[PDB]
Formats: sequence, structure tokens, C-alpha cells
Amino acid sequence: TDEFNGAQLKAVTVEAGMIALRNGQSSVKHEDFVEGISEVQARKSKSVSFYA
Amino acid sequence: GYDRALSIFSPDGHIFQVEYALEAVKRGTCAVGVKGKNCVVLGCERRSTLKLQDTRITPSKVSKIDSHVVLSFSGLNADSRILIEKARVEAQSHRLTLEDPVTVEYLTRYVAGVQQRYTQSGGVRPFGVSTLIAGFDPRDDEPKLYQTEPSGIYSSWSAQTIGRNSKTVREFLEKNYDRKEPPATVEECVKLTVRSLLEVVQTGAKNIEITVVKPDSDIVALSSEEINQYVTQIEQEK
Amino acid sequence: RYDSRTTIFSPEGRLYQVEYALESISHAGTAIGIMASDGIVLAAERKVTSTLLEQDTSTEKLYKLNDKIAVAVAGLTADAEILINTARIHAQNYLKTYNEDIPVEILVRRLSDIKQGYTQHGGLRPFGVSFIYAGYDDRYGYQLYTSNPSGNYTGWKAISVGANTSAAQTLLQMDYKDDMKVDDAIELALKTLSKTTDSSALTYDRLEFATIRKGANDGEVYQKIFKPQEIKDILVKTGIT
Amino acid sequence: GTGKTLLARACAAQTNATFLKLAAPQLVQMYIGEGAKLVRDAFALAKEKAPTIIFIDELDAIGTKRFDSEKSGDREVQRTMLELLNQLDGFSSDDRVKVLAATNR
Amino acid sequence: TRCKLKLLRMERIKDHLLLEEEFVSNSEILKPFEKKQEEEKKQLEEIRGNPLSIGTLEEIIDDDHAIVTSPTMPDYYVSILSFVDKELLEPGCSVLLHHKTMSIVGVLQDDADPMVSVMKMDKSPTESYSDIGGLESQIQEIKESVELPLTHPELYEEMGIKPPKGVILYGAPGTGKTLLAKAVANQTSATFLRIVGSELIQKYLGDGPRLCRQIFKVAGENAPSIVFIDEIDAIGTKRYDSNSGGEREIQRTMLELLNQLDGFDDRGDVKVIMATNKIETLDPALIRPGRIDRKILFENPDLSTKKKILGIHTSKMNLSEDVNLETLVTTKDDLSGADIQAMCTEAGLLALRERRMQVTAEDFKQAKERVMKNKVEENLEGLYL
Amino acid sequence: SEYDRGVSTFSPEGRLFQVEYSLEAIKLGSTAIGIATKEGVVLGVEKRATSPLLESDSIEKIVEIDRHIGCAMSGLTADARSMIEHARTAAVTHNLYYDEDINVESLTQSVCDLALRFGEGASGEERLMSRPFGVALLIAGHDADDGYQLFHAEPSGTFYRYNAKAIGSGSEGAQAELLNEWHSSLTLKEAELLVLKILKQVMEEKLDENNAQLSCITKQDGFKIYDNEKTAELIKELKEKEAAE
Amino acid sequence: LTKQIKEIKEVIELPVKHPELFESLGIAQPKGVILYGPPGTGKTLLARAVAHHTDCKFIRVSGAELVQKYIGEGSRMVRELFVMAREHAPSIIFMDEIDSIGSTRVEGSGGGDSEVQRTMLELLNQLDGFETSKNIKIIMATNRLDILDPALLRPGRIDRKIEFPPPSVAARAEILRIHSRKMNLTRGINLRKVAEKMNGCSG
Amino acid sequence: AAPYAAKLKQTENDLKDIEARIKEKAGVKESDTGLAPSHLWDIMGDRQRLGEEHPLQVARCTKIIKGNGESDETTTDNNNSGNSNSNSNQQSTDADEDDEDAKYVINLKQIAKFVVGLGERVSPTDIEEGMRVGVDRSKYNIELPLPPRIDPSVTMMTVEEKPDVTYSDVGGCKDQIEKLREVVELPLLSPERFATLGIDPPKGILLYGPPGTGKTLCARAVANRTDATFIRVIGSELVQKYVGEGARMVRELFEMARTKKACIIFFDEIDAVGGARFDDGAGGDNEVQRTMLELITQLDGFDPRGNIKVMFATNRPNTLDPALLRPGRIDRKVEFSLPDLEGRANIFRIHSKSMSVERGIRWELISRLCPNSTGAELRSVCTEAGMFAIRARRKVATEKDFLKAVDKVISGYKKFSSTSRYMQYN
Amino acid sequence: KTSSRQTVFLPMVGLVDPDKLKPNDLVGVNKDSYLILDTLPSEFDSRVKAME
Ligand SMILES: Nc1ncnc2c1ncn2[C@@H]1O[C@H](COP(=O)(O)OP(=O)(O)OP(=O)(O)O)[C@@H](O)[C@H]1O
Ligand SMILES: Nc1ncnc2c1ncn2[C@@H]1O[C@H](COP(=O)(O)OP(=O)(O)OP(=O)(O)O)[C@@H](O)[C@H]1O
Ligand SMILES: Nc1ncnc2c1ncn2[C@@H]1O[C@H](COP(=O)(O)OP(=O)(O)OP(=O)(O)O)[C@@H](O)[C@H]1O
Ligand SMILES: [Mg+2]
Ligand SMILES: [Mg+2]
Ligand SMILES: [Mg+2]
Ligand SMILES: [Mg+2]
Repeated sequence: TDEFNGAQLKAVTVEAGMIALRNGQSSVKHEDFVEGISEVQARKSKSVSFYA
Repeated sequence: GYDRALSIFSPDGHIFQVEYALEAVKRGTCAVGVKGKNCVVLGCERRSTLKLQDTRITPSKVSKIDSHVVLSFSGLNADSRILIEKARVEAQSHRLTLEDPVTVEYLTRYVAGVQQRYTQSGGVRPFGVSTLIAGFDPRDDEPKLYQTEPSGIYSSWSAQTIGRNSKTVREFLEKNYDRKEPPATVEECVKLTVRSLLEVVQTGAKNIEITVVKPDSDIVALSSEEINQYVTQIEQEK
Repeated sequence: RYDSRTTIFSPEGRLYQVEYALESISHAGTAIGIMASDGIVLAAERKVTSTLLEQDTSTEKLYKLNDKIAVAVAGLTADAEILINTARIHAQNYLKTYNEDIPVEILVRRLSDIKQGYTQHGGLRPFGVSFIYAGYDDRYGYQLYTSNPSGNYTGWKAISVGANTSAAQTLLQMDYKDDMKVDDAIELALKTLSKTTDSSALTYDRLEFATIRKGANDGEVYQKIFKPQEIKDILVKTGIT
Repeated sequence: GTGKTLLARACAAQTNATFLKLAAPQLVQMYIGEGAKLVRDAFALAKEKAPTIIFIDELDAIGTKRFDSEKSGDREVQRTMLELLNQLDGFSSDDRVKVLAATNR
Repeated sequence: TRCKLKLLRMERIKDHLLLEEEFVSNSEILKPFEKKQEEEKKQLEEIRGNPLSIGTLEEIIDDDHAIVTSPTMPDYYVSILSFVDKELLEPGCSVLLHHKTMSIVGVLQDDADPMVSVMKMDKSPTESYSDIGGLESQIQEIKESVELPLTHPELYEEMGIKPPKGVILYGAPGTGKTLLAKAVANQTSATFLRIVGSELIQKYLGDGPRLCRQIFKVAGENAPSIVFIDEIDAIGTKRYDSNSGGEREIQRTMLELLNQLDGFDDRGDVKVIMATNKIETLDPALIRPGRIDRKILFENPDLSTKKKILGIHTSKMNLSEDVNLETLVTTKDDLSGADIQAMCTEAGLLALRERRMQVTAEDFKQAKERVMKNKVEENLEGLYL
Repeated sequence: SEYDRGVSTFSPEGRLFQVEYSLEAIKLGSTAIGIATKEGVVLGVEKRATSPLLESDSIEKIVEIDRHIGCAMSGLTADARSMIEHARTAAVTHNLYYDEDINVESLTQSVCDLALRFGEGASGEERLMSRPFGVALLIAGHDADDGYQLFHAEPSGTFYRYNAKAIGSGSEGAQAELLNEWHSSLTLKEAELLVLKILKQVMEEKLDENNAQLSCITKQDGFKIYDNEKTAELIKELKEKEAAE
Repeated sequence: LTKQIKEIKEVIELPVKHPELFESLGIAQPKGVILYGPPGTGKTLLARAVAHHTDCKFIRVSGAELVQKYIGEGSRMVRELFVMAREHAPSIIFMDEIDSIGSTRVEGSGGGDSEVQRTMLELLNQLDGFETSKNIKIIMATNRLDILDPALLRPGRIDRKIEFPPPSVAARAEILRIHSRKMNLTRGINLRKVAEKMNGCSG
Repeated sequence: AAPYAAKLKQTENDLKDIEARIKEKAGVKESDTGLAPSHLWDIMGDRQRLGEEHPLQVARCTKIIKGNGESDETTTDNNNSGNSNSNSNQQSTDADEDDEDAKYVINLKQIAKFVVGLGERVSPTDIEEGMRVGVDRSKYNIELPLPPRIDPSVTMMTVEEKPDVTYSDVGGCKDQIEKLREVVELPLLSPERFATLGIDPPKGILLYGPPGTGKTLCARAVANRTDATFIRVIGSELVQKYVGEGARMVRELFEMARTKKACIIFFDEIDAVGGARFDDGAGGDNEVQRTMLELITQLDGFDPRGNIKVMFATNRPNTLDPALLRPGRIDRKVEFSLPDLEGRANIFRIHSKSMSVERGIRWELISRLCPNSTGAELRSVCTEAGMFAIRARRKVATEKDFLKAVDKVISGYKKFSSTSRYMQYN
Repeated sequence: KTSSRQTVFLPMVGLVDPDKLKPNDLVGVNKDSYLILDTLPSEFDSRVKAME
């Protein structure tokens, strides 16, 4: 992250626990936070190398 | 805004310059090409503006590339000018290298290739002209009529209209023309070419220009008097 | 707007640069060329005049580019300068190469190509200058042309560019007769120039003039600029002065 | 979102002072009477219950620099913001009744 | 001579009889009754004072009262009483109040208001079943949407589709979009509403959203109908004033219009027509497709289309033997249908100029050159040449 | 947006949207289908006419790059003249240098090298093409060493090997059909009728040889672009087969 | 400005004195005039001279309408332009709006432009009419056409455009003649001199 | 000129006769209003009209005072307020005692404010803020309370409970629809998991997007699936807002859902009413700002919400307050967007399902030719294709009939740029 | 400023004090004769609540 203010930082972490809940987990992990960030942005999380 | 360079595309993949170039054709007057069984007639709308203007010294809308290839055009007159001399030299350079009379395939492919080269480049516009390149060869008896478009794409068509209100002239030509039977005689090839042009001229039998190209390096440009017999012949049947 | 450069077109496929360059010609004075059977007369108008201005050292809108073809000038004069020289050099290049003088149609064609070429490629500006080419070649005898700032040419028996183009054109063609005497050609020029021009008293110093004849000094294309004292006389025959 | 609000309430509660909140984005009105009137109620309270920390939110709407914003009652809020600063000198200095303020531009 | 006499044979006797018939009958109505109905009337007049203050009924509370909002500044809880029923009223209908103590004493209005009066028209349409030629195709698209559900609803049911609601006529001025709508309306024999969209807006505030309601309210009472709200551009995205005195009015008025068009239900029985210069003088989304079908772009007559317009005019003026039909077309270049009508008015003035009673050759030729000169561009062929 | 006005300017995703966009140019052009088999790759196409006056027998959209390397294309043909030109040169310069057939894979790379060119300069490949290429190729051929191969050369990305690939307009519905109908058991005659079968499904036109064109790469028959009668015969067999069913 | 005197007589007087003749001989009726050209040419005064001879109403409407509010608003006095024109027909209306507003709002759109757009456009509706024509001779005045708005400019719902010239030598002489009688007549006659010396740019 | 001249005057007289005929006709109309069952209403009608008992003005409370502690006597008191329950019961140096409370200050619809007493039917538990109250013609005093605002009966129309919409009437099984399920259904079934993780369960959602996507269809879809009763408010259909009228619009429906269990409060189209304020603008409104201030506090208060979910659809997120965009009001954000090929296949299949057409059509075949589009445009292709089909006099619209319908919408797009392409031969 | 759309200058009332009249005080004015009658509390809104 870069240029995420207090409010935003909380938005990614809370968001990352929702994501984890859907998957089947009941605790957060490192990877899930990364997934929280990809909601703020319009980036695709997983896409094949042929433009990225 | 993606119509600012030929190095920027729209999300649909167009370079609007080419699209706006096609609208530029429409500014220039119509040109019509129609092949027969043993000829091609390449006929065009000519402009008579004033008594002061001449015809001798006032550009034709047909320019002859060589003695066995002819070329008509529609677009801005300045843009086609550089293209025609350029076309003529290319046509000569064929014979210089190979030592043979110019192929019509070779000619449409290089000439639109000049257009293509410009379109590929992002720092310069290409021309805003669409042409007909019609011809024969001394070896091949098959009559050929080719097209260029401002994208630098060349296509071949049996009969085509391009230029001013081309679309309307097109629909009439479809019906009369058959790929199974094009016009058998030359005079009949001319009658159809005239019937199509009547539409764009409104009235003006000095404003209809006819040229005929046949194999074995026969190009003729018809006298005013000859163009006039068709117009009168078409009004008696009409 | 899409007037940022030559490369870029509007939705409709017109280019504004061409349009501005036409308008440039009509913000400098009327220029009239008349072809007649017995000669082609050129006449032009001075857009400048101050009381201490001199204009007797040179004509600022008439240059001979060759000893048989000469041009009258309409547009910005700095732009004009560059091209006048390019044409005259090209003329003599023809003379060097072929040992005979340049045909009119080639000469015009060369400059419209150069002018279009500035539109077709690069960053370079188009150069809005309209030349009226009056020449003689064995192809079509006397020939009067003009060049567009749109970068193409059209043949003529009369044309007017510069200020009041509409006004000059109808007036010239109304008093046109297919034949035309070279004296009447002169008389006509002066009459249409007075009406167009907002200086009430058309004096010889507001006039540039040349008459071009092969009917005078036969076997030889001879272009002759009138001097002030000759221009002064003809004004009294037309009754201006 | 940089936690001005957070610190300010934390600062008040430590010092043994009350956290008077002045909701600057709610106090927006083109009402000239009701706009002027309500501000002074909030101040009066703060004085009485002193020590206090007043925390005043966005100043981008109750006292703009520019008047190319249409305001007529937030114009009157702007004049009352000066009167508050003068009244903190009602005990000498401004130590007892302190004011913190927040703006985002 | 003989057939204009036949129009006179039909119209004079039947019409003249109709005036006379009304006039005696007004006396004759009175005479059948002499008690009962007379009595009830008599006591209605004792009860209802003079004058009566107008009201507008907001809502009915079911207990023999209601609430009205009146041009008197405070509202009233009025009662429903005396020669009125609870179900003779509907909300939002205009009621008559008693001057002394406000009470609904009945209705004799039922959505009678001045904005209703402008909107309803008893006028004759200018065109009937495309009197003036050209735009043959565009009318066979209005007709599919508007006229066709009214005339035969059955055909849409076999098809299993919902029937269209409304049309939008737009694009060029001088093409007679506002006159095709009048043609279509006469063909069906529908109820036509010439209201103009610009006649709801005034400096004074808060009046406007009432007016928007009233259009949809009246249109439904007299349904089937065709509603034409002409010139809905002015009430578009744009603003009244950049100072004051209108910051609200356009914003409320437009929004309120979209709402009661959709809220009817998706009907194919009350059509709307929006006449607008463009969609660039309105908001970028209207209300916004699947719901507003179909959109008709008017563009300039082509050589076929402008021939047709012209032939109509030229025949109603003296001579056509002088200059061929074709020779008029040829000389003209493509323009709107107003420019074609303009050449013919000027031609007629030129026959007056000479003091002829024939439109001569000279008149046609000048009249053609004049219009072309207005309305001019030459840089289409100047770029080119 | 703002990341489609620079060709060295990336999006906040790390991508180039000038390039992204050129993918939609590829999709714009008409459908092309290639299907590799263990007997050869059959390359079929779609064309479109608006007038019957169009000579459909003298237009290219399957092109010969060698006598054993062929290609189909989809997207802008302005770009394609150039793309196909480069790729002809490579096959010829290989036999110049070597006297031996170019590799299918190797050809695929060289093409993509010309594709890389978007501006000017850059080491180890001096760039001369000024805009994004708006053309893709299905590249089918045969070298012995890897047999018959089908690749899709992607100017945006780089090359991906396929065992069957559809590009163009009708790509999304074809790809799914091609999953359920690419086998390791395909025969060359069956492949031919397969291509037509998939084309028709996504073609909102009439199936005829005037807007279709089969071709094969068979290493024992050379690169053969088919005749109108030949393709006509395959249209006829297709219809009797699906009539019974 | 003789050219102009002859035209405005043919165009305005003849349809009003006899409507029958214009319909018999031609077709339709003209909706008005758009007067344009240099300012100073006396368009207004000429038009006042027309209004007096025809035995027509006047009014004259000065500028944009919003200004009168003494009863109602000026937006609705445009609606009432119909009611008034008709009852008191025969009318000539010399509707003014010079359009020093400019070409800015010929394009526009936006701003407070919609009100004056409305006043101009809805005026247009009453003339051509939806049935009945109130008056056929509502009359526009303006300095140029490029500053004129396109609904109003577009012919065939407003008819006739007549352009005043910057005055000739001939025109100057005739204008000079009529006032110099009122003045003093120069001895030796030097009324000839003035027109030679310069030709004004307006009348 | 005798053939037309004579006949011209004859034409004219008939028209004038017809104008005169219409003014004779309209001066007499249909008799009267007299109806036999309301002639019996006349017996009661004379007495009430002449009596002093109607009209009652409509007023409404706008300010509450407590009628002791008010500061009514001002003799030996101070300030504008007293002890807030006494002011004249602790002292008789005022020289007065009074035991009147809950006096209340009304506003008329003429915008004139008055303090009034209380009737014989009124007690402080029959009156409240915002409640209509009837007062006299002359000297004012509350007689009978009327229910709060003009909101009742008008709101109930907008509310539909238990929709007849599922995820069959929505095409596409979109990304947003998969995140939508998680908000309503998942914490309703099992609030256990959310508690243990230590996230506070999603219950706020804002559906937003371009028009014509069908953000509403989905929202209805899940309302039925979760099997919850549905409460709808539309804040651009319901435009009552004047002086906190729309805060009463909000309060009722929220308050009603709160009394029930298993509910959905759907606040729709809040671009206006409970949306952006126009103090900053030239509108000067802060009437929609009361609606806003109420909406926030209702949410915040409800929390923990006991598995009753508050939903939001608004077209733009630019018309929302940043207090809503703090968590605990809105938690999830879904932009609706153009459907994929098969998603556009599905919206075509539902439109086509209602039609009675030839079955040999294939939905995928049509949507290929179609570009990326809104659902509302694909509604237009079927309705347009229906019209072409009857016109040609088929009772079916063939695959070919829908290809003509697609093409005309596209041709318009071409008209606004430039026509003719290279795809006439490629 | 009356709620009867006037602005009026009234002689001061003897029982009401000049201390309990200052700008923006809400006040009773007697309906029979405009003299300053009594003092009312201050009015409040939903915006005021949040401030406490
Ligand atoms: N199909 C048609 N129906 C009616 N009139 C037509 C038709 N086609 C052309 N016309 C011609 O167009 C003329 C101009 O019509 P009119 O000026 O009322 O235009 P409009 O597009 O409704 O304009 P505005 O923008 O001024 O409201 C008619 O008088 C007639 O000559
Ligand atoms: N043709 C003429 N004969 C005599 N006087 C003339 C003539 N034309 C103009 N004038 C005089 O010139 C003066 C200016 O003309 P006036 O103010 O009436 O002009 P306009 O062009 O109608 O103006 P605006 O654009 O301000 O409406 C007047 O004093 C007028 O009397
Ligand atoms: N998902 C869909 N399934 C089927 N048809 C659809 C779908 N989405 C939209 N439509 C069609 O579009 C019509 C109108 O759009 P809809 O009411 O669904 O949209 P919205 O974007 O929620 O709208 P608004 O801006 O009007 O609130 C529907 O009645 C329906 O026929
Ligand atoms: Mg904060
Ligand atoms: Mg209209
Ligand atoms: Mg004037
Ligand atoms: Mg919705």
C-alpha cells in the first residue's frame, strides 16, 4: 500500500476478514489482506502474464 | 479522445483518422468502374464550374498511369496529386527492375502500400483518397479492377462506386450487373456506366467523362461527341 | 478543437489549417489576372501605403521566376519570399537539364506538391500563398493558372484572388468577351480594382502591372513591367485621375 | 481519515477536560436566524463545564476564504468563530477553555 | 364550381339546423319537470353561498372530513357534506368551498384549471394524413409505435410482446416533425394535447410541479389520447438563471415529469411525444430505454424526398409548363423542407413584382438562387478544390 | 482514461491500455478457426460481403507464408499487410541461411519480435513500427521435429501454443465448443467438417464457400488453399450428416 | 437606400391589403423579415414609416422580455403576444433584439441562456401557428446573422432576409439632399461636392 | 371571379355560424349535483355550516416547550428558561402560580408561528413533534390531533412486501450478485462465524451503477430468496421533504421494520431526498439535509441489528454523505456493470420467453452480433423486432427479424461519428 | 421581526428586562397589540443533538 489514509487501512483489513469467511476460513492470513487491496483498486488479482 | 494520433487507439480498435478520411472522399466527386467481358470502362463525374474555367488546363479526374494501367480518383485533389506521380514512378520502376510491362496486382498493392506506410506511422497522416486502379496485361486477358482505401487496404471488386453519394449509385449497379454476366460488348459496358452516372450528375452531358481500356495496351479517351450519343440513347429508352 | 496540427482531422474530415490559409490570402489586397487572346495582363493591388512609403525600388507582389513565366502574389509576404525563390530555382533547373524553358503545368504542380507535402508530413507549417502563374508554353499557348493554398491548381481565362474575391470575379466575367484586346484587358483591370479597393483615388502607386505578350516581339515570350509614368497615363484614359 | 478527531477526544479526556463537539458539517444552513443562534448555544455550554476542549470539524464550509460559494447563514457562523476566540480571554489567556480546530484544505 | 357547391349543400343545411336546434332546446329542457329535481336544486342554492372560494383536495380522511390546500394561505380540515359523496371525490381533484366556513359542497370542476385549458385544443390539425409529401418512411415508424396500438391491440397479443409507449422526434429544424405528429393524431381521430413544455415555467417558484401532475392526470381521464409535449428542451439540463430566481424551478419540473410517465404503468394507450432540438439540450439519460420506444432522427430531404415536397406547392401556383419539375430539383442542392417552401413563397412575390398572374420562367430561376445564398457554405468544394 | 495516451505510460494496474485495446481490434475483424490434428491443421475463415460485386475469389485472409507454413489472421488488414510481409521474409531468409525448413515455433517468435516494436529504438531489436499491431495470426505449419503445431501469435503478449484455437468475433462461444470437440482422436477429414460446424454456429450469415475458405497444412500434400468446388463438396457432406441426426 | 424602400413595400403591404391575391398567384404567405446589415442605416425608422402607411398597430417591443412585471411576468407576455396581435389585427410588430448578446449564446446552452432561448423560441410558435396565424408580419432586426440564433434564422418559419448596404455615392447624395433643404442650400451648389469627397460607412 | 368569389363568402359565413353555435352550447351544461342519497346529508348540512365548528386550520408542531420552566412570567425570573419543570411553583414573588405544561408551538401553512393551549381531548401523550393538529379559525387552541404528516397512505404504495422476483428474472450470475448474497443471507443464517473471526458482520450495501443494468432486479431477487419481507422507499418518487417531512418518511418505515423481524429496509434513489445538500449550490436547500441527519442516526441506533439488514441503492455515490461512507452504515460496495456475452444471452432469453415466436432461435447467436450493452437496450431490441414482425405480417419474429432490429440502434452510432468501414470486405 | 411578515419597533415592556432582550432571542409578542410579551426557550434541530 502507498497513499492509504487511516480510514482506508481499516477498509482493507475488515474487508479481508469477509473474504476469508467466504473461502471457508474463520481467521485472516497474510494473502487475504492483499486481496482486500484489490477491491480499492480495479486490478485483477490473478491474471496470466501477457499484459502483466 | 483517441482521434489525435495514429499511435492511439480507441477501445474498439479504430484510428478515427481513417474513418474521417472515408468521409473526406465524399467531398470529391463520384467515380464508377464497371468491367465487361473484354474491357473495363472507367467513368467519372467531371465538373464544369464557369466559362472562365477550361478543360485543357484544368485537371482531369482520370489520369493514365501508363499505357496499360489507368487510374481514377475521388478525395482531395492535392493529396491525389502526389499519389499519382508517385504511382507513375512505381509503375516505371517495375519495368526498370524486371523489364516487363507493369502488373495491375503489383500496382494496387504498392500504391496502397504507400498509404499503408503512412497509416502505420504515427507522426504523419496518410492520404484521404480512395482510387480505382484498373488495367490489363499483354499476357493475361482477364480484365482487372482494383480499389484502394485510405487505410492502405486494397481490395478487388467486379464493379464499384466510390466518391460522392456512392452508396446510392451502388445499389442500382448491383441489380443490373451479374458476376455471371457482365456487359458483352463495349458499347453496352458504356451504356450501364452512363446509366449509373446520370444519377450523380443530375443533368450535364459535358459533365459525364468516359475512358475505355481494353487489352494489348489500348486506352482511349472518348470525344465529347461520342459521350453525348450515349446520353441521348439512354433518354430514348428511358 | 482539432486545429492543433495538420495530421489531425475533425469528425467531418476537414482540416481547419487549409481553411485559415485560404482566408490569409483575402486579408491582402486584390489581385487580378486576365488572359486575352493578344496577351495575358497581370495587375495587383498595394495593401500598404504610407506617405513616406516608397514602392518605386520594387514591386512587392510581382516576381518573374523565369524569362517566360511570372507570378503575382497574394498572401503573407514572408511566406511568399521562400517559395518565389524555390520556384525560380526549379525553373532554371529545368533550363539546365533540358536546355528549354519549363512548361506552366509542371511549375505549378511542383509548388502545390511542396505546399501539400507540409500538410502530409511533419511538424512544418502550411504556407498560405496563392500565385497567379501567367506563362506561355507550346502546349496550350497562353495559359493563366492560379494555385490554391489548399495545394492544387486550376486553369483560367480570368481569376481574382486577394481581397474582394466574389466582387472581382463577377465584375471581370461580366465584361469578358472570349476574344479581348490586350488594351481592353488593361482598361478592365483598372476599373474592377477601383471598386474593390477602399481608396477612392486609384493612383499609379497603388498599382503593380505587367503585360505579357508573344504577340509583341514575335518568336519571343516577352514579359514587360510598366513604369509609373506609363501607369499614370492609363489612369487618365480610364478617367480615374 | 488521519485521526484528528481520535487524538483530540483522547487529549480532552486525559487533561480532565470535557469534549465539546462542534459539528461543523451539520451546522450548515442558509437560515440567517437559526444559523447564528445555534452556534452560541454550543459555546455557552463549553464555558460552564470548563476545563474543556472544543473540537471543531471542517472549516471548508462554516468559514470559507472565498465568497464565490453562496452562503448567508454560514456567513454568520464565520463571524461567530472570531467571537469565541475573544471569549477564551474571559478567565485570562485561554488555558481553561481551549479550542482545537480541523480543516482539510 | 360544381363541387364547391356540393360542400355548401352538405354544410349549410346540416350546420344551420344544428344552431337553431340548440337554441330552442335550451327552453325545452326546462319544461318536462316542475318538482323533485327543481326542489333539490333550490336547496343546493340556499346551502351554497355567493361567492365560492376555490379549493384543491389533497386527501380524504374516511370519517366525513378531508384536508384541502387552498389559495388561502393556511390549510383547512374541511368536512365532506351536502350534495357530495365520499366516492364522488378522488384525491387531487379540484373542489368548491363555502366562503364562510370551508366545506366541500360538491365538484363542478373535475380537473378544470387554466393549464388544462391551454393543453386541450379543439382546433383543426394543419396536416391530415401527410398532405405534404416527403418523409414517407419516418411516418411509417411513428405509426408503428403510436397509431398501431390504438387501432389494433390484438396483433401485439398474438405476438406476446408488450405494446410501445411514446416516441421522440428530434434532429433538424424545418423538417416538420411537429406537423407529422398532427397528421398521425388526425388519422386515428385521437385526443390531442398541444401542451408546450415551456408553458409550465415562470419566474415565480413552486407553481411548476403542480402543472406536471395535471398533464398526466387529465390525459388519463380522456384516454385514449395522444399527448404532445412540444419543446421539452428548454426544461432540459440547462439552468434558468446563474444568479437567482430560478435555481430550483427547472430541476423540480423535469424530474417530476419523468416520474408520472413511468408511474402510470407501462401503457400503450396514453402515448407521449417529446419534441426536442437534440439530446444535447436535454439530460444524457432521460428515462431511458425499453420504455420510450422509438427514437426518430430527422435529417434533410434527399433528392427523392425534396421532389415530393416540391410537387405539392408548384401545382397549387399558376403554370409549370414553363420550367420542368426536374429543372427545379437539379438547380437546388439538398436542404430541409422549409427551404423548398421558401423558394415557392419568393417565386410568388416575384410574380407580384413583375405584376404578372403567372409564375413565369424568370421568377423560378431567381427564387432558386436566393435561398441558396442564405444558408451557404463553399469550403466543402474549397478544401477539395 | 489517461493511460491510453502513453505507450510507455503504465496504468495503476502495471499495464498498457494502448496494447489492451489492440486486443479488441483483433476481436473486431472476422472469425478464424484453426484446429491442429495429428494428420495436419485445417485453417478455416469467415469473410463478409455487402455487395455480390465483391470478388470473393481474389481476396486473401488465409495467406501462404511458405509452402508448408500458412497462416490465418483477424483484425485490421492495414496492419496485416505488414505482419504477413515480415513473416514471409523470415521463412525465406531461413532457407537462405540454412537450406532447411524454418521451425513453426521459431517463426512464431520472429513475428512476435516485429510485434514488440511500438515506438523507436531499443537495443537488440531496432524498432521502426510506430503504433501497436492490430492484427493477430493463427500460425499453423509443420516442422518434422515438432510435427504439426498451432500457435496463436499475440502481438500484446507473446506466443501461446494451442491444440485448437478460435480468434476473432466468435471466439468465446467457439472456445467452449472446441473444448468439448478437440480430441486426441481427430482425423483430417473429420477436422474439416468440424471447422464448418463450429463456424456456422457463431456466423450470422449463410454458409457458403463465398465467405469461407478451408486450407490444410499437410506436410505430404504441401500447403494447399482449397478450391471453391472442394469446399463446396465439404459444405454438402456436412448437411447430409446433420440431416440424419 | 432605395433598394430597401422598394422591397419592404412589396413584402409587407401586399399580403395584408389583399390576402386573396398572394394565395391565388403564389402559395403560402411570408412570416416576416429579418433586417440586417450595418447599424446606422435607419432600419427602425424605415420600419416605423411602414407601420404608419399600412394602417397597422404598433408596438415595437424593445429588447428581451422579463422587464415588465407590473401585472404578471415578462415570460408570459410572449404568450400574450398572440392574443394582442390577433384582436387588434392588422398589426406590424417591430420585435427588437439587436443581439449584442452575440454568437456566444448562439452556441449556448448552459448559463442563464435558457430563458432568453425560451422567449425567442416561443414567440416563433405563435407566428407560424398551430392553427390560425395571428399576424404574418412580425419583424426581426439585428446587426448580423452570425449573432442570430438558428431557430429564428432558419427560413420558412421566418421569411425574407434583406441586407442594407454601406451607402453608395448615389445613396449618400440622396440622403444629403432631403436634410440640406431643411438647413440652407449652398450658393454655387456644393451638395455635389460632399458625396464625391467621401462615402460614409453608414447612413 | 364569380366561381370562387361568391363561394368564398358562403364558406366564411358557415364558419362564423359554427363559432356562434359553440357559445350557445357551452352556456348551458348538464344539471346539477343533486343526488337523492346526499339530499339526506342536507339535514345535518345546515347545522354544521352555520355553526362554529369548521374549518379547522392545519397547523403542525415545530417546537416543543414545557409550559412550566418555559419563562412565561418574567417578573423575578432570569434567562429564557427556568428550572425546566418549575418557574412559578417555587416562588410567589412572581405573584402567580400555574400548572400548565406541554403547551407546544405550532406553525401554520401560512408560515406564522403561535403558541396554543390544549383542549379537553388533548393530554401531552396525544401530541408530538411533527404531528398535525387542528386549531380554531379565530382564537387558537388544539381541538383534535391529526396523524403525523402527509406521508401515510402515500408511502404504503411504494412498499411491496415479498417480491415476485428471483434470480430467474435477472440475467447474468454476476460478480456483484455473488458478493450481494454474502451481505444478506450469510450473517442471517449464522452470526456465529462473524463473531468468532472478530469482524462485525456485513449489513450495509450500496448498489450503484449506470442506468439500465438492473440494480433493482437483483435487490428484489435476494429479498425473496432470503425470504424476508421487503420494505421499499424511493426518495426520487417520494418528494416529501418540507421542513423534516421526509425525516418522518424515513422514520415510519424504518420504525415498522424494527417492530418486525426478518426485514429488508431498502432505501432507493436517494440522489434527492436524504441525499446531497444544496447549501453549497445555488438551490439553497437544506430540507433534504434533515432527511439525511435522520437517516444516519436511525442506522447507528439500530446496531447490533438482530439480523435485519439495511440496504441502499443510489445511482451515484457522489450524492451521499461521507458519514454514510464510514463503516457501520455501508460496509460493501458493488458497481453494477455491462453483462458479459452469456449474461446478455440470458436477458435476451427472458424477453424472448414472454414472446410468442418461432422456436429454432438461439439466444447466443443473437447476442454475438449485439455489442456490450445495457439490459434496457436488449429490452428495446425485442420490442422493436416485435413491431417489424407484425408489419411484415408474421406472427413470429424469425432470427432474421432480430438481426434487423439490432442493426438500426448501431446505425445511429455510426451516424454520430463516420460511416463506412473496412468490414464490408473483411 | 414578527412571524406576521413585519419588522416593527415597539416601546419596551416594563416587566420584560433590557437584559433578556438581545439579538436572536426568541420571544412572545402579544397578538392583540405588538408589545413584547414574554420569553420562550431556544428552538433545536437534529444538528444540535450531535453537538452535545
Ligand atoms: N413529411 C412532412 N410533413 C410535413 N411537412 C413536411 C414534410 N416534409 C417536409 N415538410 C416541409 O417542411 C416544412 C417546415 O416545417 P416546420 O417549419 O413546421 O418544421 P419543424 O421541424 O417542426 O420545426 P421548429 O424547430 O421550428 O419547431 C413544411 O412546411 C413542409 O413544407
Ligand atoms: N436612409 C436615410 N435617410 C435619412 N436619414 C437616415 C437614413 N438612414 C439613416 N439615417 C439617419 O441616421 C441616423 C441613425 O439611424 P438609426 O439610429 O435610426 O438606425 P438603425 O440602423 O435602425 O439602429 P440600431 O441597430 O441601434 O437598432 C438617424 O439620425 C437617421 O435619421
Ligand atoms: N437483469 C435483467 N434481466 C432481464 N431484463 C433486464 C435485466 N436488467 C434490466 N432488464 C430490462 O431493463 C428494464 C429496465 O431496467 P431496470 O428496471 O431493470 O433497471 P436499473 O438500472 O435498476 O434502473 P433506474 O435507473 O430506472 O432505477 C427491465 O424492466 C427489464 O426488462
Ligand atoms: Mg473527523
Ligand atoms: Mg417544430
Ligand atoms: Mg434600430
Ligand atoms: Mg432501478
